Amino acid sequence: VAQLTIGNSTITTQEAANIIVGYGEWPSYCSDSDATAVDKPTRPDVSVNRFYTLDTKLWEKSSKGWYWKFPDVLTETGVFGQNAQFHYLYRSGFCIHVQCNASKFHQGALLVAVLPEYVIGTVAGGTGTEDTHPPYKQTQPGADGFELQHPYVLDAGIPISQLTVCPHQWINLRTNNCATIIVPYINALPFDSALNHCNFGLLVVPISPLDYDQGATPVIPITITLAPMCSEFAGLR
Amino acid sequence: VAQLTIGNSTITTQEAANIIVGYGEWPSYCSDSDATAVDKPTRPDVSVNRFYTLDTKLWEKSSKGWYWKFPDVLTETGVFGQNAQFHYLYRSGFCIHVQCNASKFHQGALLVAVLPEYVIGTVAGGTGTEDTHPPYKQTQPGADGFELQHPYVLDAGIPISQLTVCPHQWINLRTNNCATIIVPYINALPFDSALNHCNFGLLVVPISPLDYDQGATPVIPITITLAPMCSEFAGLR
Amino acid sequence: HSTAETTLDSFFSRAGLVGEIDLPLKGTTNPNGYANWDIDITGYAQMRRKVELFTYMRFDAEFTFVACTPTGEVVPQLLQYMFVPPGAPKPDSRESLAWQTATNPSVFVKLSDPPAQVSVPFMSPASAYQWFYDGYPTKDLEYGAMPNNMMGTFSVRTVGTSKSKYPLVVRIYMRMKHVRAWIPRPMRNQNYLFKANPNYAGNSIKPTGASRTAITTL
Amino acid sequence: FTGSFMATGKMLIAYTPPGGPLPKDRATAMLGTHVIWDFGLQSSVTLVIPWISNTHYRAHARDGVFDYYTTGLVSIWYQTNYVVPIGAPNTAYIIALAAAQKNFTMKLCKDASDILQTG
Repeated sequence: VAQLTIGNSTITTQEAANIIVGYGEWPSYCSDSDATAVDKPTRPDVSVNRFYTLDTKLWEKSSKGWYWKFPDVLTETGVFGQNAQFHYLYRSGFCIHVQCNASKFHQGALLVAVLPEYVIGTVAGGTGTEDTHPPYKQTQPGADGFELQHPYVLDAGIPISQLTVCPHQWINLRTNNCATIIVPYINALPFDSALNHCNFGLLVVPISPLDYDQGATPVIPITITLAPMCSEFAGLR
Repeated sequence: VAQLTIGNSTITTQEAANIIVGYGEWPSYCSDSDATAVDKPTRPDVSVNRFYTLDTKLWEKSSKGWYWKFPDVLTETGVFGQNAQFHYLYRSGFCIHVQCNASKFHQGALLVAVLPEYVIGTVAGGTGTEDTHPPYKQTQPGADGFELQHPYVLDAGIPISQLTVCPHQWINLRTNNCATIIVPYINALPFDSALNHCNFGLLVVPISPLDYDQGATPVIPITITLAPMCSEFAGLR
Repeated sequence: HSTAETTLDSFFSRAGLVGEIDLPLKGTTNPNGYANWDIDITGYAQMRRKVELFTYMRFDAEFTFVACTPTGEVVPQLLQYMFVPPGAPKPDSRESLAWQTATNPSVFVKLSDPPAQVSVPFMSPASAYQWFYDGYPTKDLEYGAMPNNMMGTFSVRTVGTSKSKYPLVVRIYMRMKHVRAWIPRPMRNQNYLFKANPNYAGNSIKPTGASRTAITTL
Repeated sequence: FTGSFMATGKMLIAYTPPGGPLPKDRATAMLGTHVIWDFGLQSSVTLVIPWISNTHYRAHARDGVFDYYTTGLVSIWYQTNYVVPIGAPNTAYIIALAAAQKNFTMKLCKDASDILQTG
């Protein structure tokens, strides 16, 4: 154990489990000879790159899974939700940290992964003959996230039994509680609208159902603390 | 923790508790200038010397104790039960390993020891006037072992309160689960019938009764994995 | 400061009486003025439990012979003590040619002559006389029978063609010399029922030792 | 093993090479390639499947398919029972993940699919 601090944000965590650096690349910056060398893209250091600790979702036996969209989860929150809106372009990285606080008497397993361009396909009316486009609350669920309804196909017609092909890490309750991931900016472009485009999405599904005998706390507070890495903006409004 | 492998047999055990080398001697081989230098005694290496994991006996409050005869426990089993029968002479050693799988909420104590020439004396009719010779199922109980009926006299008219005078090791549930012993070939002869003579016998008795509150699993799976050491045979049939 | 008394050889020496032969005149007991005593070291009561502390032993044994009449009287009678090593044939009659076989050592001594005394060696073909055997010799009546522990037979008899004129009693003592032992085991706490097996009395199973009222009252 | 952390026991995961018939019981499986897994010591255990080859040609129905026949077999037995103290669920689940070693290879592209682009 030992506590780390980035500004006014002080979280208490374990020494250093095994972190997952998505695709082996580190969220670096974008050099001078890029497409906008005129409007120098200011790189937020001060408070912009600090610890955001979201409304802890509660695990249950019946939980299906949860997902947040990026950078959507923060374009609402704090002084980064200040730059994400009143700025024209954006490129960022993310130190995501997911923790569970449960006793050695609860059991379960959470798969935690990041998926680029996570396009939510709805059910489509049922029989398949309705071309319904997911609402805006499902496409960009804010920092409250959203519950998958069809975890097996990840609400996008794809087997989750294969999601491990993305950066992921496991949260087996009998072995670990904390799970950490480092995401590098990923897109077909060097910069992009931080409001109209969610580069990726954080997925955390219960693969082995939460269980416990009667008496043990029925819910497991999953705390998601995350912070921007070598994030960049350009063109104030 | 760390797992060890001898051929196709892979058991998962603890780093290295304190092993007991019976009488300080290591099951070595028998040199060239012995009684049969003509019929070179072939020393089984390949699969013959590997891990045999026997039908796990279940501990109960009421358990009296258990005992197996050697080499009888294996003359039935595998490719060593192949050589033990279709071979005229035998000399072997044994890495015996006994484990318990119980929670920190069960309590008990097992004394695990090896006794050469363990001759089972039955009850003798009751009053003492019947010269009954123990059956063949009591004299050589196979790999299923056998339950002492009179643990106090070890079913042989001898106090068990003194058995510690043989190679032994303790299995106190609050301190350890695994107990290991190394046995060197012991007999008044360099070789001997592997069917008509059980050089020794493995004894594992519950000295402090198994206990637990209601709810905890009522049985403790005692797993006995054992393997031959510098074993030798001579005279095929 | 010395600890020599607790050595095996010390613990075991001493001639102990292991056998007594009666050669009465008038009797149901050894009517032919001769007797055969396969050598048993359990004859000395105490002995059985002592040796059974170990599994394997080895030793030589010096035998001494004390003979007289029942009143413990001495007489002018000659005697032939004969030793029929294991394998050799015991005399079936007071005139069996076994008495004359040279390969059956015999020592002749007059009753008056002090006790005859001879050393017998480690007979056994095995590397050690072993007290316990967990098997059968190639439910069976042959369990625990370690055969190769035969020390021999001692044939005793008055010398001469005719019956001896007196009632005789031979006593056989035995000192165990050069004793080596291996594999120690739990002291017999249950009463002995037979010479061959550890069979105990399953009814009369007694606590190893004295008991008391509470584990708090001494 | 994703059960309570308070659970212990042992499993015997055995591989019966292609051709070999499923072992009758836990004992006979214990004589062939196997692994005693004490989910009491390690939460994870990995088994290697030495080799599998889908190359024997079969012209059955009328449709010639290149099928295994190398159906190796992985059996899993309760070496001991599931021991758990009071207060812990009497059922745990196990997840099994799979991948192919680096000595893996593929040959002859054969586009095939039940899911194609709809009208």
